Amino acid sequence: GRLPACVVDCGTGYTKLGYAGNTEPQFIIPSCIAIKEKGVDDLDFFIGDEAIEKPTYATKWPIRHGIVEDWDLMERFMEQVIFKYLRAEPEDHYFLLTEPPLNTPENREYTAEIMFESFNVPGLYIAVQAVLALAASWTSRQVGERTLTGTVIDSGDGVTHVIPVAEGYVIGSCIKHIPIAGRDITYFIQQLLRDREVGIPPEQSLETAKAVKERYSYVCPDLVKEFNKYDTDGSKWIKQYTGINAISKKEFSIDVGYERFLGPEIFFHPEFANPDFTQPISEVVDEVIQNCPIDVRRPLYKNIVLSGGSTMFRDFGRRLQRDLKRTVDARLKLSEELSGGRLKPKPIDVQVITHHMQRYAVWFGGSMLASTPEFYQVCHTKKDYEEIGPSICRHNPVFGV
Amino acid sequence: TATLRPYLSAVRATLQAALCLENFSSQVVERHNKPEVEVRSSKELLLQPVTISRNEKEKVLIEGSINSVRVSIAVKQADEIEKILCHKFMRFMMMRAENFFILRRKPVEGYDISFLITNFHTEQMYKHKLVDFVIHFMEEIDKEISEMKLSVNARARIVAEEFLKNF
Amino acid sequence: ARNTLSSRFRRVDIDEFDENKFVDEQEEAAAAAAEPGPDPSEVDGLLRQGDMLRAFHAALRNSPVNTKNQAVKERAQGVVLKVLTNFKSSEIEQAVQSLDRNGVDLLMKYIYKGFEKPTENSSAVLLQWHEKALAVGGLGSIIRVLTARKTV
Amino acid sequence: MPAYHSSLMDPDTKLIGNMALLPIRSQFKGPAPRETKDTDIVDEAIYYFKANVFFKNYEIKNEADRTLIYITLYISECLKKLQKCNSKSQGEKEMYTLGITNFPIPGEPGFPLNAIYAKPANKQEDEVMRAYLQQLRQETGLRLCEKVFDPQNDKPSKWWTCFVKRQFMNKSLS
Amino acid sequence: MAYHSFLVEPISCHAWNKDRTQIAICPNNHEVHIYEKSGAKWTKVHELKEHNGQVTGIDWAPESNRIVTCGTDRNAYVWTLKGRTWKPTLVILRINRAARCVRWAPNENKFAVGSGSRVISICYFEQENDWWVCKHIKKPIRSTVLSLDWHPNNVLLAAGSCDFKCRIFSAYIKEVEERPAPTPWGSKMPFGELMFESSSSCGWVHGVCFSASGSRVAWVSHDSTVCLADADKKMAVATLASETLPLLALTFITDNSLVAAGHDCFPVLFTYDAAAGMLSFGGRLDVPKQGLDSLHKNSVSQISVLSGGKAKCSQFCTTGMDGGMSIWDVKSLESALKDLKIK
Amino acid sequence: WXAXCPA
Amino acid sequence: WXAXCPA
Amino acid sequence: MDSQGRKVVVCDNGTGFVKCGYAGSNFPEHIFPALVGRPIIRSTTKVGNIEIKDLMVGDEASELRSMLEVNYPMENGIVRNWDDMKHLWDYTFGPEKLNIDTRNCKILLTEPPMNPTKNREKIVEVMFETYQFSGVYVAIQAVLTLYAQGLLTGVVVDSGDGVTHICPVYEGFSLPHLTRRLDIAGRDITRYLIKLLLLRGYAFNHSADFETVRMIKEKLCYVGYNIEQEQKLALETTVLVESYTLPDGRIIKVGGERFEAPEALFQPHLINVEGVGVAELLFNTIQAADIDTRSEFYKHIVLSGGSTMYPGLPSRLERELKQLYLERVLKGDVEKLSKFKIRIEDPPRRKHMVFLGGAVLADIMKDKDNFWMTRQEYQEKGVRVLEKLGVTVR
Ligand SMILES: Nc1ncnc2c1ncn2[C@@H]1O[C@H](COP(=O)(O)OP(=O)(O)O)[C@@H](O)[C@H]1O
Ligand SMILES: Nc1ncnc2c1ncn2[C@@H]1O[C@H](COP(=O)(O)OP(=O)(O)O)[C@@H](O)[C@H]1O
Ligand SMILES: [Mg+2]
Ligand SMILES: [Mg+2]
Repeated sequence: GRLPACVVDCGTGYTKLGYAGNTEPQFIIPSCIAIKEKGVDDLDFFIGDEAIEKPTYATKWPIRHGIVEDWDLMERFMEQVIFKYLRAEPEDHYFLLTEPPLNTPENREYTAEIMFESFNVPGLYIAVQAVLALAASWTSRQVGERTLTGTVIDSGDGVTHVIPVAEGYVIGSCIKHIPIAGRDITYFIQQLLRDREVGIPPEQSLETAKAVKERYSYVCPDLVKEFNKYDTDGSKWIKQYTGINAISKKEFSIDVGYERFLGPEIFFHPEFANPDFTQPISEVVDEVIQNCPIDVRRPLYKNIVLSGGSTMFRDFGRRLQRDLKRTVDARLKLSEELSGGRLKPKPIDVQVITHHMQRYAVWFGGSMLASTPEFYQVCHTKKDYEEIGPSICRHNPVFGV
Repeated sequence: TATLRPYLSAVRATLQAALCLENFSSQVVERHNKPEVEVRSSKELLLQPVTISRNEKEKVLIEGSINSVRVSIAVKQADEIEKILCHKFMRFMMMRAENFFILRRKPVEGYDISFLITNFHTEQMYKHKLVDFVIHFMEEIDKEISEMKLSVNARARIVAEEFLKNF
Repeated sequence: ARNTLSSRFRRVDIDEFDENKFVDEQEEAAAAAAEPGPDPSEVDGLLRQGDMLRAFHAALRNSPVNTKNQAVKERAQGVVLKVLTNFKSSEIEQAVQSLDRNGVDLLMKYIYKGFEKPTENSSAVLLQWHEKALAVGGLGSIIRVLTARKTV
Repeated sequence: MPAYHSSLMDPDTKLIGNMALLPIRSQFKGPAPRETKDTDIVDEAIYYFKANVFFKNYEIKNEADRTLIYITLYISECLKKLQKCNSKSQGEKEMYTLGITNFPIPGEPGFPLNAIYAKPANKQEDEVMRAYLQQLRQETGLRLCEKVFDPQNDKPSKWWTCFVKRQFMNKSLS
Repeated sequence: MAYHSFLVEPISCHAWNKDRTQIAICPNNHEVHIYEKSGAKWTKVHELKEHNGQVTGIDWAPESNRIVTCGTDRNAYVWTLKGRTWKPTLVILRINRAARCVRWAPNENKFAVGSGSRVISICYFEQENDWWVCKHIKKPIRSTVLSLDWHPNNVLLAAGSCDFKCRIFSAYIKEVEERPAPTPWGSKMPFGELMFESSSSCGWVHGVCFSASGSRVAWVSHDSTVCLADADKKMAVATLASETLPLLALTFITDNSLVAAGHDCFPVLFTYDAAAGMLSFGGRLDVPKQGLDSLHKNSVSQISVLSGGKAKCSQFCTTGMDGGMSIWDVKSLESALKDLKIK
Repeated sequence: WXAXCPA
Repeated sequence: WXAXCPA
Repeated sequence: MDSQGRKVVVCDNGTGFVKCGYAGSNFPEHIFPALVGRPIIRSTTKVGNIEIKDLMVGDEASELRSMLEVNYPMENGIVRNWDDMKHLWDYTFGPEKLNIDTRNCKILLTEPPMNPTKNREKIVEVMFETYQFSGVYVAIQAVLTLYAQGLLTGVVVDSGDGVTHICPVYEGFSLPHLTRRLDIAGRDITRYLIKLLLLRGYAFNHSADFETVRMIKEKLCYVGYNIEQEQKLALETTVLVESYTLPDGRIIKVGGERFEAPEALFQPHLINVEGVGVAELLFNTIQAADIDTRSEFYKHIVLSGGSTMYPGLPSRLERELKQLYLERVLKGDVEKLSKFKIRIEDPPRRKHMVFLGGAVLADIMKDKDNFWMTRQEYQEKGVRVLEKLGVTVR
């Protein structure tokens, strides 16, 4: 009968597939591709979970900071996503893809140049990732009490973004884009352990750092006070992680210490990893909002939506909601002093919510969308491509003209 | 359908004639410095176009100027499978036009590829080597297509065997 | 972002109605009466008897460069281009060497015009002509085709 | 956010060069006045050591920061020698020998921060500097040995010898 | 036949002092770098930094020791050496587009700037305000001006343009000089009078130089056609169409012979015989070097006369896009080429 | 500024 | 307006 | 220098660059940026050769910004940090620049229009107490832009680093009800050029790297006469792509970021600014004026400041105005446009006209006593000395 649309959120770490109308994706696979190490030999490849285990194949990660770097592989990564996993005849199903805000236009052009010419799709919509994550939260919210106005923090593996949304419209010229994400946290734990805990095989340092990050890590109120708690009372704060070697099948054990709070700290002290960035995320959010119009500053502080897998850290919003309320209650205090102290202005109600769906938040906002009829109007079309060309998909809301 | 040695000998001579260039500030906008062959605001600074051709299909067009040259080229496309492979090849050569400094991101209408050579390339790059790239292009492009036509045909056999073998 | 004011004033182009545009000059004396060019009967009667080298100079003696009309130019091109195509490949160096400088330049002008619209075998010949005229006239002959403001 | 700076500076605190000749609680002898409080410029720099070696930008607000930066650079010299020690008694003997060593001072080569440090102009101020630092180089080492060594085994801890490769920014007193 | 590569990028313009002890190049930027000749070496002594744009013309007045510059920023600056540093002095050109050439006058009381504004600006000094005010000559011209040279009378001016012509104008400024003496070019020489306009209308005029006598002027074009007008012979023009790439600059070494250089990457010589009334190719000057076969590995844009003036020159300089400056010795070429003759 | 804009 | 004042 | 030998000084005290000099000067003595830099330690940089003071200022800071945390005291014409602004004035009056004695000199200053009053009162409070200048005057940036041009009638356009203001004058009669300010200038462009370079992967987050992008802007960026023609060049060719080498040796490449960044002066919505550009604002300022004065404003549009030095700005400005004249005045009559007389004074010395005009008004009024404001007057009256200028303060 009438067929639903295909939805694909190709992220740095993990890739989210499925068809519209559904609540959770049909597949969630790493954004990896295993190749051998002319003719039909370019088809000897595997992607996803079928790529890690392959011994005689080389695993490649074609996506960095949300952008694609090798379109020779991503054109092979997408022809298994369609013909193996989804099993879709692309000439029938429309498509919804996702980009980060700072995706170059030439990457949007080569995307559409691939889908429309190679795969011959009849439609395509390249949406912004974190914007779809806000529509998902509104379903958790009461019906009718939907807050169209909200701020979004979407941090995954590649890059972190702060995107305000006011009355449904995206304030694109105030977006910020922090390059710190779950890959920088992982390589920082992968560093601390190489210095202290030798005995981790080099092939299993990454596997060991994600495991520490996902399980043991957390967020601290103050940094230097945690170092003392780990030193003065070490039995309570130092955990232990037993792994398994893949060659000898013998166990290896380590002690998990300062890397429990030091990884996530780079959200707030990003000069730990990247010296080209110093501002915390608690301050990036204040500049995003204070650069927005004066009327939608209060509703944006009151709905700050954490999305992405690298916001699952324990006590992430509790500190962000606290670093802001310090910053917001002072600014109002200073104005009250310069004016003359005659009016005590109303305080601002900061609120940082962390909604139930994070591993497939962006996909869900793409499935709700694609299941509408409005999607089939804004979708660029095969006809429009033949006439106007691949520059039909050149523009994004982050810029004008 | 004439011969290849004289064709490249004519083109090579016309190019040396047209890469006699110098810097030139604009006289329609305050302090711009554009290639006049592209903007075409000052007719006096535009030399004549001259064409070279082995035949109806293959040809070259050198649109010169005081500070720019434009070298459009038409390649021979006997069959449809060669029209495709040449169209894609230029797209993948234009996409890297920031690395081919003498290249246009789109071709002139009626032609398959177009170069653009400013007075800053001759000052920086070796003028006589840029010509040798245009000439080397025009005699290798025919070989690099048939090598793909033969590579498509070889792939089509394996895709047939890997289906019929299972019967 | 986006703007919400009328931005239609930036679409009209005022530079079209300009007074500083360049104006090249033409021969006033030729606008009334054009140069007759090489008459076909002159060259043709010399082609019937096979006197190519003299039909050659007859076509380069007359040339409607000063004429603003394009048909007489086109008729003139078809005449000389008819002549060059009928030559014997061994006789071309014999003919090119006879010409003075100012005829070699006018020849190379007509050569780069034959490449615009070729017949089946109009261009394998003109490439041989191009080799000889270049051996005599050098690159400076071509430059007087590019810089030439008055077409043949 | 910014790194951890020194809170102890007060206008009554003397200046040597462009550093802060701050009080120190030590049995060693030098130009440093003796402190009564339970916190000093040393106990601070040892509190803030593990955290300040991860930062990559440090803004010098006052002169006491120039005294903290020195210690934080010398603590990375203690740990290079202490990780090789098998007993605290062996460390106290190695921490003595290191403080006696005449490291560079503000003004001469070897010192990594010659630009943002003020050399001594007169010779008397030179002799005070070389004896103030040597009073820090000795009480710092003496106080690390209480912390580095796990009393269960009386041998160095992996929680301190992991910071051997972490210089302050990337500087070193050598 | 020297070759000192000052840099790898072009040299838009150059000028020598009186002693030929110092040189002022523009290394393809907004700066003028003054180099001094220390023995067999070259050392930089000064750097002039006032332009908001690239420089296209420099001239050095030998007596006053006052350098003048013109650049794409629609500016000019007259520099005076006060103590150890050069200080500029402002200029009012009143041009809406960029400048392309500048030449000091013989008597050093004025200079002329040729611009893309379809004008020429005759500049003189004004101590009332310390400015250099300018007057315009834009009656026949219709496009950019590329080169200029002054007549020895300190009044008449030649100008090569992209209008395919080499006009000659009268740059008479009443406030600073008296009316001139007559000339074979004409008696009626008020300010802004077209004395002689060439006939050829094909190719851009790149270079222009007056003869030491003042009665002969030659001009080079992109049509590979050198030319020469003689006033004694009723302003008749003699061409010599070349069979190589064009030339970009010329100069009279004598009253009869010239030296040109350009895109062929070497100098050549041209001989004039007023008896016959034509020019003749005096052969390539520099011997083919034992791809390019010369010292200048790119084009040449400016040629200048160091020693002997235009009356009879012993050394001339070439300055090119290859970041090079080659001094030539005329008699050494006479000796090294026994066939070569300089008339 | 004090109100509106920063300065 | 058309002349005088805007409207 | 006046009759009494007292040097007469002119300081612009701009938001991005200071322009200090003496009266009658045809150039300025020193032109240096208005920044103050304190030392800092960074792991990437290693230098121990040059002494770094605790307070570096001006050219010796911007040159050594790699080892500094620079900070601009002034923003959008308004002064934020006085303690860093006095350290700049000292450098401006000290042995490194204008080694003068303040107690025996006269000073002329400038403030932009429709600024707060406490920013003017606090400057005068500082010149008579801290430096104790003998005579002070606070001029209008517009009127000075005319003195240098030699005029009495002309609409001024003065765009700098923080402020872009428009002030019409007619025969010396101020019309402050027509003064307008656009909130866009060379600093709001320099931010937009970073936000564009971020797409290519180049990150300039630090305070020192802000200056590095200014130099990238001053060199490459320009204005497009017809923005459609420029977009064809960037889509069809790759000639706009230039290269800039940074102090750390890393090379970058800049293309369509050259005409897109300064287009925010004419399409200001690209930086989240609601309103109209410098052309449609200059045309609407004139159309507010009295109908008889409009004819002489079009003839005497005067530019100034260093944000008007984008290659192609006056030509672009002449174009957009004639499009509006055709569309709203003439209602679409191309034939009448030939009679429309417009002249945009774009002299290449328009970078410093607010200073040159201050040299001109000082040399004209150096030797008068009813013009300046004396230390004695400030001791007696206080900030009410400004009533000589007509500024109502108490
Ligand atoms: N409980 C957890 N705590 C912290 N991080 C987690 C947790 N669970 C998953 N993650 C991280 O989420 C990251 C992926 O985020 P996601 O946005 O879903 O994909 P992508 O980053 O590719 O868009 C992984 O790098 C993973 O380590
Ligand atoms: N060549 C140039 N092109 C574009 N802008 C320039 C150029 N040179 C300087 N500028 C700009 O001029 C501004 C300074 O203008 P000015 O009015 O002199 O100072 P202020 O803004 O402090 O009043 C700087 O912000 C700088 O960005
Ligand atoms: Mg994601
Ligand atoms: Mg200003």
